[PDB]
Amino acid sequence: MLQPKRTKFRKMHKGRNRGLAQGTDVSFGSFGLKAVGRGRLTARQIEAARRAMTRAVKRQGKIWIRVFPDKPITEKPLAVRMGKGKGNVEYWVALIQPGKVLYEMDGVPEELAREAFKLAAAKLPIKTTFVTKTVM
Amino acid sequence: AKTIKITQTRSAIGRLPKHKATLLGLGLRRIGHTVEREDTPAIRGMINAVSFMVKVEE
Amino acid sequence: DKKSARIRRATRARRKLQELGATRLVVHRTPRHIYAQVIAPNGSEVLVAASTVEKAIAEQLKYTGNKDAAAAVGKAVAERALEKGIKDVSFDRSGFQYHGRVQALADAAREAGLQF
Amino acid sequence: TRNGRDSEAKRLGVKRFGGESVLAGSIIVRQRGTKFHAGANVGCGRDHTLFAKADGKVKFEVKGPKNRKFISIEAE
Amino acid sequence: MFTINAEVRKEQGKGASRRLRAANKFPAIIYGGKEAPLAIELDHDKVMNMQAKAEFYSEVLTIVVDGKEIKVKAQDVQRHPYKPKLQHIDFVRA
RNA sequence: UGCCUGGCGGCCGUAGCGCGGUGGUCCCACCUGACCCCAUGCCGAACUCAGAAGUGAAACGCCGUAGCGCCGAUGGUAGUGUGGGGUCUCCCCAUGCGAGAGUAGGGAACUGCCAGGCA
RNA sequence: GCUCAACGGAUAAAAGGUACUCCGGGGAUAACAGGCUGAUACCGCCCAAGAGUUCAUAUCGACGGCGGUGUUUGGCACCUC
RNA sequence: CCUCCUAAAGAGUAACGGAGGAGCACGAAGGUUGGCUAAUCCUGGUCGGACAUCAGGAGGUUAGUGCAAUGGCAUAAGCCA
RNA sequence: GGUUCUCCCCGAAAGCUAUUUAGGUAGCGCCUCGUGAAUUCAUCUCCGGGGGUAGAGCACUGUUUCGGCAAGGGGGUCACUUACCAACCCGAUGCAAACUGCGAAUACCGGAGAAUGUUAUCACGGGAGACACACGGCGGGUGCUAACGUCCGUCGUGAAGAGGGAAACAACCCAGACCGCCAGCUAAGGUCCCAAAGUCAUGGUUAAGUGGGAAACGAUGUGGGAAGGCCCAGAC
Ligand SMILES: [Mg+2]
Ligand SMILES: [Mg+2]
Ligand SMILES: [Mg+2]
Ligand SMILES: [Mg+2]
Ligand SMILES: [Zn+2]
Repeated sequence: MLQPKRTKFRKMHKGRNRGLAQGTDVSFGSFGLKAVGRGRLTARQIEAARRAMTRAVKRQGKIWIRVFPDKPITEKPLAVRMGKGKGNVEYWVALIQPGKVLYEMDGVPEELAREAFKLAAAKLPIKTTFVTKTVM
Repeated sequence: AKTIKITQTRSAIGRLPKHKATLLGLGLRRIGHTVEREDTPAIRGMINAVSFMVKVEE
Repeated sequence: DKKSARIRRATRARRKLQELGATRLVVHRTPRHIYAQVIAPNGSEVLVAASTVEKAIAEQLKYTGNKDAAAAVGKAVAERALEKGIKDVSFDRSGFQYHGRVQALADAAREAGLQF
Repeated sequence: TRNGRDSEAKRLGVKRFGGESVLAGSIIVRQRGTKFHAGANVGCGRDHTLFAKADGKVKFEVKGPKNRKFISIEAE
Repeated sequence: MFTINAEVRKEQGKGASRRLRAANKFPAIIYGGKEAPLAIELDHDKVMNMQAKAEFYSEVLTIVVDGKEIKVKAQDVQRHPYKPKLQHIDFVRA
């Protein structure tokens, strides 16, 4: 599961998901998977979508993960009043903007890329699309 | 300077305190109050602030 | 480094006289010669300058730089300063100790009648 | 772990901005370290508080080879 | 070899730039050399088909604007974040 | 007035670093000697004294070089005041101001007083 | 000379029970219930490795995703002391 | 009571919001004068290794500052007499 | 809990600080009245400013992916190496309320200037009330980017404002009711009737009553735009 091994502080504020993305072009491989919608990707969603494609793109080529969560979300458990400080850390999320390249793949045919990225788009809570590396 | 005319179009109820102070500096009191002003950039900058709700006749 | 350690040593004494707006008397010491300049408080111009590389001073000297030469040029700057009348200059040791020719150039100018 | 304390916020910041004519002895900038440095007619306090030493206007300059900020007072 | 029809821009800033992108256009620029930079607007659908080939970024480009053929070269391209579109393309006179 | 060098500045990397070349009549630097004036938390390295045998090495000054640092547009993008609107977790439209990064490019500083040497 | 530490410090000097209770109030504040909300719960849908002798979708479904109902445990303290 | 963030580019700004720390120490660890420049790493090497101490080189404050943290500090507020 | 005649003018607050205080009270802010005061204050323009938030970036403080180079350590060795693990450094790429080598918009502070405003400003004095605020937009903390949830900043309205519109609906939109009239022009909002006004004109879309509640996702529904393959040696 993708999570930071060590942080300077345990907790973090809620924040917002405003602004545009900066991960625009594929710069590691030739094929990419770019996010269209807006939302957050939890630690389970990034791990499951990596497992979802890897089944069909068997052991050749190379897959990069362009994002990293670096943001915890705390929860208040059931039958607990409001207050009593901030709750305990449960799972890590990543702030994702429209235009962020999430998943990349190289060393595969283009027809194989269309299949695996379709199989990983259902596991993601936001809409995605297929992109291809353009030079310069 | 030369004379222009400023006529208020909308009301001053839901406005910001800066927009309420702008209409007091322009001498506008109600909808339809046509009054004469000078065309200096100090007055023109007051027009640019409330241009959504005033009518100007050059 | 040799020269840059001398500059950082004097730098506290340089900018302190800048904060007071007084006229400083800097010295440069050399195994050959010795220098002394009276500087305006802006720092970009001098008013009284006399050294031992000038032939007017070196004729009466056996060697160009010693404790006898610093007494000669210390008086020589001080005599040119009284002709101008800068009258309570400040003394800048400029990174050297106040033991040798720096002390000899200062005490010679104290004997002439300058207020420092 | 057992958090929930905060001190009284000390009233720092710039109290006299540039262009303002101040009196001799007035406090310009209250500060902890030397965020601003003393310059012309400006004294540095015990707690690094920069104050006025002459009647004039506040002038901010960035001098020195280390690109540090200064406060100077020019005569009005 | 590539010929691109262009027109000179009459306004500047992001105000005119967003009005061109809502009207199937996008702004660009031509700089380099001893000449002043010239504000250039370009048709969006024409450039989008041409840029799909690798020769659009390597070869020497020709632009016909105001009865003048200026030989340039593609230096940098700004793309839309999530849609497959273009934003701004840099041109160096070569 | 030119060239070269020292001192104190203005300025604070378009003033730096690296590389290559060069300067010794003067200048500065190292160097010579040191019982002594003094100095070392050991040490004449530094500090400082007394001298000039030697020398442009180290350092410094200048010239040349775009490897690096740095400076840096035009246009575009992100953001935002005011007003309006939408599919209202967000974004668009009208108008005003305009980034950051990156690119073209600039760039081996400039300048003031005074002193010395050469012509 | 005060850990007056409850630290702008009611006394030099102070722990409990009340279901035998009582008064003055309060929906400004709980318990029954409504209402708001939908984490949880219930139900449905999308992608399909795997189970189904072979064979994803006859019957099922991991890792994950999107809703509906207001239906459990709640959250809130908006109506009512 | 103190430090940072929440705090929305002045100040101010809450919550049983997020991370700590203090009820001192000090006659020098104060004042002043005169000096001094680390962290890390390379190479060399009687005892000597991972470190005892040095030399030069690289590096130029990432070191240090009686302590919590921030803002400072080379003219050093660091260090020594 | 209740407080009884009328008329006119002005008009709050639900904040801060402190409290055996938390539904109380005091000072201050805010309200009214009176005196006094500088051209005081507000708005815009220019000038003088300080920024480190939005964003952006990874030099620094932390984190993270890949590649190259690799001291060391393990193993093989009769001084070197191997299909081993791997720090630092270098290139590429992200993320951060408590990162900033960068950097706004406005806001804020000061100066000058015109216009406008019944001094709207400050000082002082007499008397208060209030210190339970609500929701909406925006910037957030918290909560599930749940709450007609809670806690702040800012603005608006309500509270303390009727009227018109959103069917009805304090907080939304328009607009602040001196009174009378069977006048007109308009705002938001509408024009086939209920119910006042186009069964209006032009160019399209939709055939589902969508409109007139609801997502991922699925489909030869249809309208619009650009780029290709094949074909009068006869294509589909
Ligand atoms: Mg706009
Ligand atoms: Mg020597
Ligand atoms: Mg040499
Ligand atoms: Mg820029
Ligand atoms: Zn089946």
